[PDB]
Amino acid sequence: ADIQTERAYQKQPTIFQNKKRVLLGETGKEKLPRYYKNIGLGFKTPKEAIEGTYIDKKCPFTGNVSIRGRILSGVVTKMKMQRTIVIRRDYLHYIRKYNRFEKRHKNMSVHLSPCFRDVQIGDIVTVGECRPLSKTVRFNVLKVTKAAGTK
Amino acid sequence: GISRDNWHKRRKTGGKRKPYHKKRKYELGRPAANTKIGPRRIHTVRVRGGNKKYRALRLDVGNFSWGSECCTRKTRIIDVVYNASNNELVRTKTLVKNCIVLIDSTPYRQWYESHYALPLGRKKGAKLTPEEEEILNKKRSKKIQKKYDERKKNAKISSLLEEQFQQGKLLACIASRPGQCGRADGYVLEGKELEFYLRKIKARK
Amino acid sequence: MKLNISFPATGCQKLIEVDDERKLRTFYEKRMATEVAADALGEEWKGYVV
Amino acid sequence: ARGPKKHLKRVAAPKHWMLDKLTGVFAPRPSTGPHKLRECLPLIIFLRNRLKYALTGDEVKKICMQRFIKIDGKVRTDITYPAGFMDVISIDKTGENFRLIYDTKGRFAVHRITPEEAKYKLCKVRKIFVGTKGIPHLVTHDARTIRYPDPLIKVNDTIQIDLETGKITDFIKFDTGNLCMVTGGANLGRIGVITNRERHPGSFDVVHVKDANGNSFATRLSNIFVIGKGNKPWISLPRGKGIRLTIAEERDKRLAAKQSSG
RNA sequence: AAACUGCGAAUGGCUCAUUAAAUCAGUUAUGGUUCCUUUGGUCGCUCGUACUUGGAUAACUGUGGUAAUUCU
RNA sequence: UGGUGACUCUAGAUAACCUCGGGCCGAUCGCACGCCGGCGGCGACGACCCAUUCGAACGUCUGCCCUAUCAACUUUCGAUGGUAGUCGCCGUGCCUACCAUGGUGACCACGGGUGACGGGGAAUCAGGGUUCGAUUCCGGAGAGGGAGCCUGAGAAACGGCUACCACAUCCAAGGAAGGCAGCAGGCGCGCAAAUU
RNA sequence: CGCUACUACCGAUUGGAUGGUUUAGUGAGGCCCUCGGAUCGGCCCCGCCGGGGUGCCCUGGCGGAGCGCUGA
Repeated sequence: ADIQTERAYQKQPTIFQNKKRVLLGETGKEKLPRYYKNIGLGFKTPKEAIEGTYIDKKCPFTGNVSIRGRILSGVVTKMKMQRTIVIRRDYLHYIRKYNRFEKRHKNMSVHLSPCFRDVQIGDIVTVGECRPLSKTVRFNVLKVTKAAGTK
Repeated sequence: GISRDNWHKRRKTGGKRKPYHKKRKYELGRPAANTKIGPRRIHTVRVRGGNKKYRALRLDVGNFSWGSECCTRKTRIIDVVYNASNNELVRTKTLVKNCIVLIDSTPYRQWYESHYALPLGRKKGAKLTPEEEEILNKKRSKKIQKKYDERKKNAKISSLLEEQFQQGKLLACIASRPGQCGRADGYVLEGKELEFYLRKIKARK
Repeated sequence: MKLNISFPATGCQKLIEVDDERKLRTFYEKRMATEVAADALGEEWKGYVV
Repeated sequence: ARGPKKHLKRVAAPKHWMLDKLTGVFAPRPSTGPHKLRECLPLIIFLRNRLKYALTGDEVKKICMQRFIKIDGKVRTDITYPAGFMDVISIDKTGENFRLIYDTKGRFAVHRITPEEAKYKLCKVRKIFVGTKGIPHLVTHDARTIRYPDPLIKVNDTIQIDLETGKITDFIKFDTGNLCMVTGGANLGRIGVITNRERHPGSFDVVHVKDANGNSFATRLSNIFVIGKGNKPWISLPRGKGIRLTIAEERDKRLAAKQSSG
């Protein structure tokens, strides 16, 4: 679509799109191979990442983000930011005096690559730790599992 | 003498943070190198670890690459025409990374003429200046002539680049950071990137 | 005003008390490293420049 | 703190140095060197606390500055020089060679070796990388860099270094069935055959090891040091062969030894 | 002796005022960085007065200033 | 060429750049002595670079006292995210310019108080707990209060410097010099703590 | 209710002394930037005694009175 929405040109820094090609040797568009990498830890590169046109330098698959550290999960709580969502991690904290637990939660802002189209509120996301991407963001969505009630 | 700490900022919740220590030297920042276009002037900066940064205050010349032809040349930088960050940087003609500049096309024109034996950016009314029709034509044997003829099949240059060569100055993007390395290196704009930046420049002016 | 006067050719120094303003206004308003004719300091100083 | 620290408190010193608590406030801070601060034995602790060749640090300095102490074939005059695992200490004046080898309690034993064994040392290769126009390089736990290693040598293998020349003369691969010692953790100083390596991508691999008496333990891969091909070590082992007796068997052995005297 | 050069003086010692996810603890990461020293490697890998080049400045000698300084 | 779970890694090739505030490629010192102009042994010191060690720095996850007579807070005085840059040793609203309108909160946000440095630990304790931890180990912070730096690998250093604020020393009145929360010691404070 | 003692509270006694917080203005000092250029030094000119180079004044010792360059 309209990839060039910013004031600066948007492109994958590792893909050279200005190679000289003669006109008569054209099959489809002239030349635009798409850069992507397979992240480790058994995660599958989304098909939209391989055959997409979006430009996201913070994408785990087509961007400049290396996933290393903790692999966590959460439920999507808010999706009101650009390429960023807020997930909620619920857990039980043990108070030893009463030998009991209490519900606590942490809100975590994670980068959502546009390769995960159709991500709802309430479905599980597996996020991986990366370098600080902004003031509060340090995790990238690596997998999206749909909610149980989602048809 | 500015700072670069993250603890003077509000927390994610928006609450105020209390500084538990005074500014540290490793959190320091330095004034921006507003790299102008002019006769070369670079001030070496002593940085953490004892290393050196090259704070370019003035640069009139850079190293720019024609990617399709793989022709890298040293070239005078003429003007700053577009800045995606701040339009003011164009008004002050500041060299920063990713700023769009006008570079002299003469070195790439010379390489093209000496490589393809084809004129480029040359007005049809003129009949070449003295002492350069030789490098264009020369006295070559059958082997050299057939080599240049084989090169001629891939010598077509896109119309946008051709028009720029007629005007004598090419559009380029600065890809190095002049305030950190003292250099304004970059690449000539081509293809859809050139189309986008021409559209942006003409929309701005 | 005292004068610490040196002769580098022989490396010899001497401090002389010159308490006459007439002998000293030749040096007033003159900045450092400027040669000035020290004629006023006396007959023996005629032809010297310091 | 600003800049690096230069002191070591006696109580913050590694416990395997077996330093007491009333001798002083400070422990000899190991100098920077081939081995880490907590995985080394400084020369002063070896020459004073283990060998009793000196009574004070002044006498350790007096010995070292006569150039009587060689570590890995080179004379060292730094009394806090960090000597670590597999390092060979040669005192030619007294004609004795030692190899710094862990005890089953995790301590560097005073293990005397023959002068023929003192010619070489085992080194666990920490990394392999290509640099300098295609030249392969190898880095060991001893922190020595070797150019042009054998193409079969990989990370976690063990090489044999001839101390006179410092080049690889043999190597054991990291394979199941090879003898290995443990150089860190709870099982430090134990010797056994590698049984299996469970791999955890993005985390720490765990290696299972079986003693010569049939006891099975496990460590992280970073704590495994291959000693010999098969179950035959390439170095001499201390009096305890890497078999960690339980406290009951230690008590029984001590009582049997005591009752055999008198 | 002095003085120039080098290195250290960023360690240690003291105290607990500040400081409420801040510090800190355990756990990980730096594939997002710097690193004196130590140790090992590399150091004729560059096709373009040498049987050793230049000017200073201390210490030292001598002349001094200020009431006063580890001033000069 | 090798490597990683994973590089936009490592190595290679090409076109060039290559900072006057210009980077490496030794104009150095000792000892022992030699060998039919030459060839040398053992060291000391120094310089890139790459590892290593010692770290430092910055992030991850979880955990902290009392208080609602604190229920909403933050919002370009950057608040949350995006794009480009600047600066920085580097990741990053760290800062800037455009753009979006976000982000946190009764699972207690924000505010306030703390005769609050945190921890290892201490006292007491049937089991459970309660209170304490300035204090010799580890981490942090500070050097009268703030602020700003120079040198250096490393300091926003205070037995370094510069300035202001408070206090204060000598003076020939022009100027000069300060920082014991180092070890002793003094005054003050106090119920309360040692040798110049 | 009357006394006596003690304790909080209300409050313009338009009460006296320190602690902080902040609009407006001013702002030391450091650092950066753009200039500046007191001085100092090199190559040709009233430095012109001297060299393995003889009527080669051309130096490796002295304002070489130089809108002549040049570096600090």
